[PDB]
Amino acid sequence: MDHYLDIRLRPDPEFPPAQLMSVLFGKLHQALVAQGGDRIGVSFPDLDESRSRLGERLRIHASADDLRALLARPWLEGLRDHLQFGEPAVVPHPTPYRQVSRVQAKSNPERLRRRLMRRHDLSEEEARKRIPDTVARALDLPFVTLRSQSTGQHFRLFIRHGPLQVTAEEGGFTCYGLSKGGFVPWF
RNA sequence: CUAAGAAAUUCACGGCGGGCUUGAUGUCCGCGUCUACCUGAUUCACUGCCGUAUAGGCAG
Repeated sequence: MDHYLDIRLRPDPEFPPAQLMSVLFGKLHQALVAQGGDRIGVSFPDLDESRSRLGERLRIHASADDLRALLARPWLEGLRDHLQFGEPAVVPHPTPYRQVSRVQAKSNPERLRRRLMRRHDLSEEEARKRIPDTVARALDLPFVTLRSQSTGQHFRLFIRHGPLQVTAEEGGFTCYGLSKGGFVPWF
């Protein structure tokens, strides 16, 4: 956790950086699924909260063995033309800590209507009256649009950075690099 | 401080009966429309699960 690897987005004359970010995030998700482990933290060094911008720089946080296992994986092939890869340097000691969390939303009422059909055996009009169409959740959070190998539907994954703390305790990490209770340093 | 200031047009009404517009007609010769383009920007806010929950989380 003491080390970090920094990825900068090369500007692209054919693609805006958002879909490049989505592609690389899917590649690192596949790399972490293949590699395993629960000590991989993500960071957005230039996250703009004014317009919910993802940013043009990426920071991944891991240990030395985890970082060399990640860079040894051949997922990096086919993406070197658009990114920078620095060195697994030690993170600065006086750094505030913040958490990253995947915030999902119930933006589609018909999914929950189908769910309550499978839970309470209600009819179509019962679910229509019980759940209006205005219950959609709109999030002013940065997001990435990806499709999964298990389910081919394209899903949107919101990423939100927590408040700055002064210390961090041990926690877990998901397959996306998002923390289920962990923290990443800010610098 | 205005060619300032003021004001009831209104009651009633049968327009109609009749009619052959028809004869004839050459539109027409000629014609280089070209050249050059990322539709796509996160544009699939989607599928399922824990929960009575629309309250609120979780899975790829």
